[PDB]
Amino acid sequence: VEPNLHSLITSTTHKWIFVGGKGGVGKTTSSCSIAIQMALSQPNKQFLLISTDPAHNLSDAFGEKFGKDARKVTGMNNLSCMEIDPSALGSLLQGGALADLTGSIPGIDEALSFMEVMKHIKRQEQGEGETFDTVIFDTAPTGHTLRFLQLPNTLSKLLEKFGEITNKLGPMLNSFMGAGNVDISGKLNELKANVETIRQQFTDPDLTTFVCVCISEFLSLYETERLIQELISYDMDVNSIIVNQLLFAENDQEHNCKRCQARWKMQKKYLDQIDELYEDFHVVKMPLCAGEIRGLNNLTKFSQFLNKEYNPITDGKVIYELE
Amino acid sequence: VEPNLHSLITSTTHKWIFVGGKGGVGKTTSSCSIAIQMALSQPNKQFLLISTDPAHNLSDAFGEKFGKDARKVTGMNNLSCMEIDPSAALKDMNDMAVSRANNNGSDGQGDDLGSLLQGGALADLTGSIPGIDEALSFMEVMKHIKRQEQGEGETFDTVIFDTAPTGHTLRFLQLPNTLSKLLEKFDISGKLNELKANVETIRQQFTDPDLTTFVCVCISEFLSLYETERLIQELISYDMDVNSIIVNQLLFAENDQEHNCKRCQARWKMQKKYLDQIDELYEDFHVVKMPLCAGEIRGLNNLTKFSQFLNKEYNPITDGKVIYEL
Ligand SMILES: [Cl-]
Ligand SMILES: [Cl-]
Ligand SMILES: [Mg+2]
Ligand SMILES: [Mg+2]
Ligand code: NA
Ligand code: NA
Ligand code: NA
Ligand SMILES: [Zn+2]
Repeated sequence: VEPNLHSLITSTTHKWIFVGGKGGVGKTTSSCSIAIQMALSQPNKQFLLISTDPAHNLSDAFGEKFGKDARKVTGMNNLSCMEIDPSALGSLLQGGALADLTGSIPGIDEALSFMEVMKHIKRQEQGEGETFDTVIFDTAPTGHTLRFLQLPNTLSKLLEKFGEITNKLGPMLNSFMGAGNVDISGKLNELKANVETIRQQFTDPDLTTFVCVCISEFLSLYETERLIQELISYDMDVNSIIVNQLLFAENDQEHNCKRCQARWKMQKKYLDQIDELYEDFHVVKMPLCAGEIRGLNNLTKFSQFLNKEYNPITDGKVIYELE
Repeated sequence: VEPNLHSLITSTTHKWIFVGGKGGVGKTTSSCSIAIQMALSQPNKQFLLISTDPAHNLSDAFGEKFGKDARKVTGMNNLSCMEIDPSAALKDMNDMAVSRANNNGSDGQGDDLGSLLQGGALADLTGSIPGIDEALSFMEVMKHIKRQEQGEGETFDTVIFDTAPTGHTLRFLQLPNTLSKLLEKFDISGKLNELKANVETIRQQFTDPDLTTFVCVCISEFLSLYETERLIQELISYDMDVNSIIVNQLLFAENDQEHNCKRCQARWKMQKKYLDQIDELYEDFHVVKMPLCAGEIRGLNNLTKFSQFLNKEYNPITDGKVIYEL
């Protein structure tokens, strides 16, 4: 199992790529980098990179204004970006009943949010986009955004418990508690149907994968291990971890600084834990750069190391020149 | 609210001080430093620093061999350390309780935790009732302390609990509530009642903000911030007083050095960001900001020099040379 994302970058079967990682972990740089690498490597296919971050992280990363309308990133004719706010008559009753459910039932809020992002995609495609071959999902930093994948099971198990209890005695008691009951069954069952359809593609490892992003630090390893467990319970394919902010301190010409040297001793300790824990994962080890990486130019030079492993002995020049 | 633990260090009211923080966050160094500061500021009192870490963190921190029997740290007149393993001690006591149940087995019964473990019944309920494992484990530590307080004037005035690196140690504080419900349903119930009453007695002191407090330990990074928020919320749910956060491993990079190593400068920039977040989120807390030292900080000498910055705020302009001295 190669310490790179080369097989993903050149894959012609994947249409849905999720990228995620909590805690200032280089996630958005990684999303941008994966999108660039795939677009450069497959110039015949059209790629979309989409974010739901209210901070407009893609606009910040590329240095240009992105929005709800898909726009090509300047310098590419192959990659487009979107930034959408997914948070943004009987329908008022239908919505109010459904709003009450988002707070108490896990997966409903996430389903409605993701259904909205999918609506934005197909709208951009029909209105001369014209069709994206693969979508890179830059996942939100907060929340468990793929939780909707457990919803079809959650709410069918709830319907059976509903079916067991209601059939006790009635219809005296049934009509009393069900008085003024807004049905919302048709709106709920179509949501279940929409998820089950999405699940068919998202649980297919040839069509969909999740790339985890982390740093070589105790709490980030902890967060990564739980992220992977969450994704396994969704039956979502995960075999890629990007480890960012690595110092490779023993290498740099202009050595010294013990603070940095001690920090890399600790990073190396958790790297050995990652190597041992994730033996059959693509664990791609990415160098720290001075500042954050912004602009198409710096993003492509840095992104290359997702495809062919960074070698601190030879590639140091490239990094200390992005700086 | 001052960015130090001065009022805690000089408090003649506190009996139980908990120190905790997960992630390699300087927790052991903070426990030791709190213990040293209190013992130096209150020479007329006797202090116990106790650890429950099987890796023997206090022995490694002081460069002395500590254990089950309380020992004064060399160079100190009024600070002693203990290192025990309550889970391993409970497993041993429980195995014997089960062995006495299977055979025709009597008990000494003259109190207290030994009576709770009868038949091993309470121990195999630890999987269905949260807080039991933690209650019995903490009963083990209280037992060891009371035994160590011999008979004579060898009773400690204040105990500093260096909390274990793993688990939710103080979860037992929720027990009296979860057991009052459970038993509202509902020999075994007799043991549940003895346990509930035991924890309620602890609560009288552990929920008294004058007697008991918890010091959180973190680092200035996103995940450590949210882990600390999580810890704080946990302690609030226990009615544990918590109004102190120690932030370790701070570079203060713009000072001391100058402009050398931009990687440290970049790191310090990120630290300032979350330091600002912490300052605002926890405005009523003592937020104590502690410098990074190149290396460990081990031994009484280095630990007492470092620990002074818990009492009086580290000033990067003034105190940089002290960190170089270590
Ligand atoms: Cl997204
Ligand atoms: Cl997720
Ligand atoms: Mg990020
Ligand atoms: Mg530690
Ligand atoms: Na006996
Ligand atoms: Na302890
Ligand atoms: Na706890
Ligand atoms: Zn440095």
